[PDB]
Amino acid sequence: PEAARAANNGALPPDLSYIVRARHGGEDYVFSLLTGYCEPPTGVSLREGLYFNPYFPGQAIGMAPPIYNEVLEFDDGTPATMSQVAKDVCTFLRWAAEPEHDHRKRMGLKMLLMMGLLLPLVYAMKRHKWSVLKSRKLAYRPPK
Amino acid sequence: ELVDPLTTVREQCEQLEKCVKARERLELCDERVSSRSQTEEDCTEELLDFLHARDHCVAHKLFNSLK
Amino acid sequence: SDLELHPPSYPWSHRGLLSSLDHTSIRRGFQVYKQVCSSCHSMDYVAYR
Amino acid sequence: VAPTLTARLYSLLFRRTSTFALTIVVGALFFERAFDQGADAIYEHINEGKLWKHIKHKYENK
Amino acid sequence: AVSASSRWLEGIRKWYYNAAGFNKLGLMRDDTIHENDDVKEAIRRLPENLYNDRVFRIKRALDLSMRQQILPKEQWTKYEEDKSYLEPYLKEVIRERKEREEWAKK
Amino acid sequence: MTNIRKSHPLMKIVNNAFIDLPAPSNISSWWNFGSLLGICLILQILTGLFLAMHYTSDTTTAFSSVTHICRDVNYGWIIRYMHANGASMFFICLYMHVGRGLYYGSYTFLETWNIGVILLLTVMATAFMGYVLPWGQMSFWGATVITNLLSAIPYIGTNLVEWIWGGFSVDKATLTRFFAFHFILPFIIMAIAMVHLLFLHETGSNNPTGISSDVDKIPFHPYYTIKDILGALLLILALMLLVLFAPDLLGDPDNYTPANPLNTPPHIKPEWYFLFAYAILRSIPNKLGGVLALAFSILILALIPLLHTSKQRSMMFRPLSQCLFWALVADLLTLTWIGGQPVEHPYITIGQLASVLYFLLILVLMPTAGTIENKLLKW
Amino acid sequence: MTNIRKSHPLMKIVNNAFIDLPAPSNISSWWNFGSLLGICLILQILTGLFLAMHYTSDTTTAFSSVTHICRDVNYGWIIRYMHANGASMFFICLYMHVGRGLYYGSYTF
Amino acid sequence: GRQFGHLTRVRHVITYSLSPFEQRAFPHYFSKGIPNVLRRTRACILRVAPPFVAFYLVYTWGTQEFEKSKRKNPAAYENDR
Amino acid sequence: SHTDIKVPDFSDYRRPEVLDSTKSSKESSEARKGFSYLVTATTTVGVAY
Ligand code: HEC
Ligand code: HEM
Ligand code: HEM
Ligand code: HEM
Ligand code: FES
Repeated sequence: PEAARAANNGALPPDLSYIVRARHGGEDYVFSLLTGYCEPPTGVSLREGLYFNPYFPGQAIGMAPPIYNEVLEFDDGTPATMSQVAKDVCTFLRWAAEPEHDHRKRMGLKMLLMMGLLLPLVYAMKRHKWSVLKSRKLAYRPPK
Repeated sequence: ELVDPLTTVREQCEQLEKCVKARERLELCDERVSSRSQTEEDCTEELLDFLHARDHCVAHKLFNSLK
Repeated sequence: SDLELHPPSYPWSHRGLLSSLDHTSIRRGFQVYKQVCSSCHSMDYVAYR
Repeated sequence: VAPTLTARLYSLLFRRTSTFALTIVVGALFFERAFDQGADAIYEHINEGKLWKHIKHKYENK
Repeated sequence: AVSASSRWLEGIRKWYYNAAGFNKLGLMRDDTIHENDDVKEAIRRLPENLYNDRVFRIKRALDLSMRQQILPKEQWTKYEEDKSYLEPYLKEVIRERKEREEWAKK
Repeated sequence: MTNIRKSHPLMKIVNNAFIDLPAPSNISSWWNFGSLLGICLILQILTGLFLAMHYTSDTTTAFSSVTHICRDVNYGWIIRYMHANGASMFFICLYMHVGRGLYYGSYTFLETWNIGVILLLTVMATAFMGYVLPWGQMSFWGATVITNLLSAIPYIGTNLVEWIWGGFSVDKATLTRFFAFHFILPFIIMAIAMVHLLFLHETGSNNPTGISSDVDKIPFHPYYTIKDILGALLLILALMLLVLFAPDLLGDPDNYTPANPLNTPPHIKPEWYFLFAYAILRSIPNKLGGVLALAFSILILALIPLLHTSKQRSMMFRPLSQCLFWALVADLLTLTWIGGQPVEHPYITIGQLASVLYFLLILVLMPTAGTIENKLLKW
Repeated sequence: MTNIRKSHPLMKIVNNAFIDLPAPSNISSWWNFGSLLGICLILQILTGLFLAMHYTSDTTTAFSSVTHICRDVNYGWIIRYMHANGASMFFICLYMHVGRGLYYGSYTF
Repeated sequence: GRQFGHLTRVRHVITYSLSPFEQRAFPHYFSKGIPNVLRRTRACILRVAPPFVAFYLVYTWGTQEFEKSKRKNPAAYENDR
Repeated sequence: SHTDIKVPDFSDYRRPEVLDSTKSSKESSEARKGFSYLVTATTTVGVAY
């Protein structure tokens, strides 16, 4: 952590593993964050490393903006775009925070198709048994 | 080159009413600040309320326009 | 008390109920990490598995 | 007249409580074998080109 | 400090009686009461003709609440008719314990 | 009882405390929460167990290990999610199980109520401690606040706290304890439960109209056993649907970060079901007096039976006594959202207002409401 | 049973499974191992507990931790020794509790 | 003692019922039911709704009054002085 | 006296297979029950999987 912080000029880079589920707002937080870098409004000052970004809570961040148009080349070869590049990451992290993702919704579907049967069926039986009670008739025939 | 899809979609939304409408206040605040910047004042508050209304439009358009 | 803006909700290929992730884009998404995030932000919790 | 499919069925199966139990087992037996297979395609048909199952064909065995 | 509101009370009480459901199931005012030790003894002394007709209303009451339904409003009880039959017995048992409870003070 | 198999081992005659236990005829679904507590309790202990086998209690280890479950263990992700969300689906039952208590005036049973009170009071302790175990950020500080709060006691306070901590602060030995407690303690709840159910078998259940049901009774086996099963089924979805599609929704705490004593999170709250209690506290400026209210918050439930003010048990027949009761519902619901808000002046005043109202309803209005209506009906 | 306090909570009538449980007159000391199992069982669970609070289950930790008990914890050495030896004094009872079983032919139950 | 024998004394109360087979699992479920829901939805709704209504107002009102205070700093004190 | 008792009509609740007064129940009986159980045994299939 110290050798980490030292080069970062007192800043501490957080772990990115689950950082999706950590910060509020979901992944959209990240994408538009890396998206947004504005010009400082008139009448506001910053520290040198600190850069003004609206989303970040203090709006002063020691992260220099990583992305410009086409920082890389892709294994695919799709043009590298600040917008295209950014989103492609913000999908990745979403997978790291729940690697089970694509697997779980199977049951999510598959339990519903299962469950469509029971609830009426069970509800079929319930009225069947009780049907003797709701059919009652009383009469009061006193020798009186 | 590649111009990004982003910036292109940026300008169409800011061409809407409330974007430019609130953007007016920016100049209004700033130009005042331009005189009064010596005071504690900043327009950052106003800058923000601009950004929100902007991106709501930006929300739908470009994510489609991507690959 | 900094005004915290909220990210406007974008559509997402996985946003829906039964929607899944796009693996094709992920390959790119990883490639970026090895390129850029390698500098500072780490990920401890994942193997090459 | 011939007995309705139930009228047969009840006499052949659900009468003897053994069979009435047994039929249940084999029922769920075949059930899961067909049922689970359908559920995948429906899901899989929703996501096309989003899974290596399709995607892996680009790079698999080179 | 109630005069016209008193004349407004019976608009509420005599009418309030209309706003508490037990009029609508076929019950009465008396059969409702939360059971207590006195009532336990108050019950004993009721002759048949009252007693059974205390049973049957209940037995018909509960069953209806099972089926979530309510009697035809023609056959609802009418506030003008209120059978108080419990009171003339009940005041006895409350009275007669007061004596012991007091006589055993000193 | 000729060759009835129910005698022969005696233990089965003890098992005719269920099957032939006579019951009222008319029973609303609101009485299903009798069972659905139990099943939400069992389903814990198991799913509560198979977590233990891979969990480890250490300041160095613990958080790493919970990582290790969701990642590397086959079917390891469902269980952790059944357990945690299996807590919330436990309370949402539990409250209703009290609500039925008041509104039909079941508290008239005097003993069974009390054992009810304790049996609540324990759970709130358990479902707390476990919430420390993940050793995440919101667990660490959320631990200090609650405990350090107890220092308010005038003299023995300073020692008594340091005792539980086993030191000056929340470092290791404070963790290891809260594992060994959170493990054992549910069994005791299971112990009491079989007492809390006992006294009930003497007087039978109450029934919605608030009338002695004697003339009308029903076997418990063919009828209500299905209805609980039907009741038992709807839970699963409400449990599954939540735990499966939307894991983190009710998982409102957002904080997985490994606890750093130096940093502090900007906002700090317990998970949801606690909040209103924690909201009561912020009201009182005076510290010591503040704590008592929180302790006095629940205990008042024990004093309610003294306040039975009328001649008829139910609230289904008392419009007034019904009118107020619902205001109390929103009043609580208010408190919930209040505590979940920062302590700026628009909120501040509100909580102080809703606080007094809360007691005023229970402790003054409701006992008065019964008095008038006795007078109305000419009782 | 007039104002006998044994009825009033029911649970105490369940507690007349002990007090008035009738018993034979002549009983050898060999029947004391009925109780002494129980007490050797209770005395475990407690002394079995206060070990747990300082024990840790890890391949790396565990042994270090048991070291840590006998050394650094106030009164930490008695407990570990009550627990372990509280096991052996448990069996030596237990066997006898079977032995009485055969030699008087109690297994008839 | 034993539960069922001695419960209470009832006299001259006659009961009728049918096998569960002879009769149906849904005796006009929709037709006879859907009115029944309504007439018993309204009897309570007078007694239930109003308090919650009060809450929601407070909630909305509360946020707005909250919002104006914080979000706009140059509100009561504008940036002149 | 006592014989004045007479049974009310349950026709609304029945199902018409048995509706007629002049028919042998034993003709419908076979299938009539055969349906009910089919519900039960079907249910157990779900629980089983
Ligand atoms: C210049 C080195 C560096 C680069 C390269 C870098 N980061 Fe950053 N980044 C930082 C540091 C240091 C912080 C935290 C500074 C702070 O919080 O003030 C940060 C901030 C962040 C944050 C938010 C941290 C917080 O406090 O919430 C995220 C998320 C992030 N980086 C992810 C990324 C991503 C994605 C990339 C690749 C586009 C990347 N980083 C590349 C240095 C870097
Ligand atoms: C009424 C019974 C129980 C309740 C209310 C309860 C509640 C909780 C809660 C709220 C948590 C924290 C949830 C989380 O961290 O995600 C938890 C965690 C845990 N519980 Fe329980 N639990 C109960 C029973 C049990 C039982 C019987 C066991 C052990 C057999 C157990 C073992 C654990 C363990 C090891 C953890 C830590 C695992 C984790 O939190 O991820 N719990 N429990
Ligand atoms: C884990 C906690 C609890 C469990 C397992 C539990 C279980 C039960 C069960 C199974 C019944 C019988 C079914 C029923 O009468 O509804 C019951 C009855 C009752 N319980 Fe509990 N309950 C719990 C908590 C409470 C609490 C916290 C209270 C009060 C503070 C309470 C008060 C009552 C009352 C009053 C009844 C009887 C009501 C009636 O018969 O109409 N219970 N409980
Ligand atoms: C019939 C009841 C029990 C028996 C026969 C029993 C027996 C034992 C034995 C033979 C050991 C190993 C002795 C040693 O390593 O010196 C042991 C250790 C241990 N027991 Fe138990 N025990 C019982 C109950 C419990 C209970 C109820 C707990 C927890 C509450 C418990 C917790 C432990 C722990 C943590 C250890 C490891 C500590 C150590 O071995 O030094 N035991 N027990
Ligand atoms: S105790 Fe420090 S803020 Fe309340």
